[PDB]
Amino acid sequence: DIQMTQSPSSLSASVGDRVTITCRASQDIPRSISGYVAWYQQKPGKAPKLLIYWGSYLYSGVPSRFSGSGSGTDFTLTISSLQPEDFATYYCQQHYTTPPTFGQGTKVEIKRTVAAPSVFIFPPSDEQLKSGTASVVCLLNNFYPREAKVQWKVDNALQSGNSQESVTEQDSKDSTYSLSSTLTLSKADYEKHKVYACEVTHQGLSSPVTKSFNRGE
Amino acid sequence: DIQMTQSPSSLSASVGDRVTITCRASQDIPRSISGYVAWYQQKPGKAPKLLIYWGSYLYSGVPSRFSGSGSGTDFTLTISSLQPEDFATYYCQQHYTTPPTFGQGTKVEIKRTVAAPSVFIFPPSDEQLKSGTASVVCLLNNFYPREAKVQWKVDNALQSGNSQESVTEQDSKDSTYSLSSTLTLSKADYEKHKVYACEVTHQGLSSPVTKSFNRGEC
Amino acid sequence: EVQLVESGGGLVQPGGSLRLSCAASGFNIKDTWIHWVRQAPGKGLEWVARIYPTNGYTRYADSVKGRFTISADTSKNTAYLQMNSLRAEDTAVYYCSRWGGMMFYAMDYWGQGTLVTVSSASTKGPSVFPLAPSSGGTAALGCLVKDYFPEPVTVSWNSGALTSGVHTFPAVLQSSGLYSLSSVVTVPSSSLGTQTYICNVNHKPSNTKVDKKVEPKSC
Amino acid sequence: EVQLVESGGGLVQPGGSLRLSCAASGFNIKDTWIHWVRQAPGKGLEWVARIYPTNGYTRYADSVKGRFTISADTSKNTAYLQMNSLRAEDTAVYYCSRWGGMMFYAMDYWGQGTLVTVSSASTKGPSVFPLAPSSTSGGTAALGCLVKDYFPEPVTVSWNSGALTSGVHTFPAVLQSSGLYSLSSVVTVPSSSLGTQTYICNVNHKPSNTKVDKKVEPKS
Ligand SMILES: [Cl-]
Ligand SMILES: [Cl-]
Ligand code: NA
Repeated sequence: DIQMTQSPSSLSASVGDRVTITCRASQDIPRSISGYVAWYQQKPGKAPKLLIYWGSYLYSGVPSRFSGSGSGTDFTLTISSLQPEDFATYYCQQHYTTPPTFGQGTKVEIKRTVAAPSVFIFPPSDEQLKSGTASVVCLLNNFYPREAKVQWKVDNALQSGNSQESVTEQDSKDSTYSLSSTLTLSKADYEKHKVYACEVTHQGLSSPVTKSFNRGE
Repeated sequence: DIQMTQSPSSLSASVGDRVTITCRASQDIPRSISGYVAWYQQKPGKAPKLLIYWGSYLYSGVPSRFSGSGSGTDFTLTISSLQPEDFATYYCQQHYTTPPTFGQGTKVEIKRTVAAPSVFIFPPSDEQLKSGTASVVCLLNNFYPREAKVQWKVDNALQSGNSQESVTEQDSKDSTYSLSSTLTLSKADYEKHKVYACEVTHQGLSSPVTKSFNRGEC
Repeated sequence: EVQLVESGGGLVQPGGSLRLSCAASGFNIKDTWIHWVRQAPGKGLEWVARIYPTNGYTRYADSVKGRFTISADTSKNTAYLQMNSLRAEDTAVYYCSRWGGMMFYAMDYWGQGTLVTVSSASTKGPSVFPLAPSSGGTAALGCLVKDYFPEPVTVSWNSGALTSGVHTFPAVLQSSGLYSLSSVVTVPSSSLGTQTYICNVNHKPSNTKVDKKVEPKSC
Repeated sequence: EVQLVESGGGLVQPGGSLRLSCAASGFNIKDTWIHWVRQAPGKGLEWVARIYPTNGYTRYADSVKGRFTISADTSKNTAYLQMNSLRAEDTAVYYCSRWGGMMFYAMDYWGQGTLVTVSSASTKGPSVFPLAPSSTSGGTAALGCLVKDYFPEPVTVSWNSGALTSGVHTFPAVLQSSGLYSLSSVVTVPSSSLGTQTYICNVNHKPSNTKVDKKVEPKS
């Protein structure tokens, strides 16, 4: 049917940059028919928020750096000077049809200067060890860019396949990421080895950083 | 562009009949676009009243004999049991577009039993004759059906082109009409002649009826 | 007691301007949308304009774009239609209406309408002449209201006390460019010696009021 | 004080049914329209349904037509979404929203959303373990809680019952090969505060009715 094709699917820009997102109605629609295009912003973990309605009206309370415009069946949302807090996925919505449809969304990412991670390592707790499993956690806090390599070593054996990483979404104040890597071992294996080391490589570190502990110290 | 066409453009039906009026979009429209068709009733000298909205909902307070429905791009208003008070013009309205547009209207008239007019003729007043003009008036009162013919004669000369008629709107209680025919003459012409006569032809009269007067006779 | 009351219609010359008002009571126009619709004499309804007063958003029919402007004053709960560069074919009764609740696409309340006549002709009040009942049946009598401009004229009988059997005819336009109408009533023939019959004519556009007593003509 | 609050989400077997609720306050739904919109994990928004409560009018996306039903109960200022014959592709956060004023075609207030997970697997409540500050960077230490082995999503974590928000990172959960989720929440704090400031992670996993408050501190 009638749909909105939103582009680009993602973009990045620096704070202070002007950014433009476009929605085009998938077909030629008569000009007698109104679309009442809305735009919504969705931050991580949160419901969408209304930014612009009826093509170009700024919703109450929305910063004036947001604006909408429409011409024919092409619609744009413009952020005149990107702020860190504008990290989000933005969606257009058309009401030519009932039901109305949403565009596919545009992820806006923030470019900023390189920031090295602070790194921390956490032994398994004694409480967890009682249950039969040992989780070792390495934390990389507030870094940019997202790319990072974390390597686990147990008495100098490279661990492979037995860790999982999780990365936060870019922070709405400083535009950094954080990352956890969790190494899972059986209690019996945790207890056969001594040295636990997390080695971290990232563009902001001139060489790799290791954090380690010795079991039982 | 999108327009609605109603049909019929007028109709007559008896009290207690079931009447249906249609409204058709002038082109194919995707199913994904809603028309939110409304129906309004407009009586003589009044603002329209809303009857049906969003195709089939009955507006609050509207009698239940009214209902609407729509299959695709064709919409229907139905009056289930026509009442004399339902004499009105009915309009559909489509909201596919902005601006929305109205249909051209369907005039509904109540069919009742034939009723002959009572006929009256009125000479011009002496007050008007002072002014230089004479109006002679023929009145046909409370008749059905609306069609009627009135012919003016002045000393037996048929008058053509110097009269105008006006007809009331169908009465909302008795479903009858009334009609006036006014013949305009100069004062001098009026005074040159004697017999003024209006001859009325109507289905409720078995032959034409004449009312007349002689100028100057009481 | 939701209500819309229009005013400001009247006669205006081609190329002139006029401002209509729609005063709302029993609801706030802040809450909703207000529309104008017109109807030329003898014709159908034509959508003219709409406004959402809270943000000033407006849409117009093509036939009035550039000439008409719809506006609102939420502090007076009034909407307006400013009409410029008027033409003959703008002549019509103009209604304002609303949407209520969040019931879009349904004009639930309408005003009573106000007439706009776009013409070069001058205002002229009417002459009123009797239609005298002639010689235990029913008799007819009436008033002829002749030669006025513009519309409308109203007629009542005995100040509103006589309404049964009254027919006031639609006006006709004469070739002079002036209107004329009659109003008639039927009454019992036996009431003619004794009951007084007076037609009350008001042509507001020329400020002409006339009360005409109508009785059997003597001879 | 305009608000919409969903409830009723959680786990349901494929084939099963669930009913969501959207409770409004600060306005009456009688006055407006209510909508449901959903979002499958990592995807975009999909419109689901809408209702005009005053007269019951409803519309639905094709994808749910014949299985979902939207309804409302104006005396309780609440709207509902009944979802039947659920399949994996119905797994999503479901939001309700409204239009306000006579501002049609703009969803101005939305609820917080509720996750519906359509799965045969069973519920399992998590264990909460401390990530004890040893560790330290400058005079900044990190600490946290590891919330391990739960199903389905979601878990929420706060620190010191809402009083501690700065420097908190709660990581997106990871799905382990066991088919259970696990997450951490960490916070950076001053090393000097460790002796005297209490840090407690408040963990809630509604699907298993598991609420835990865990004090995290320097070991031995
Ligand atoms: Cl409308
Ligand atoms: Cl919407
Ligand atoms: Na005869």
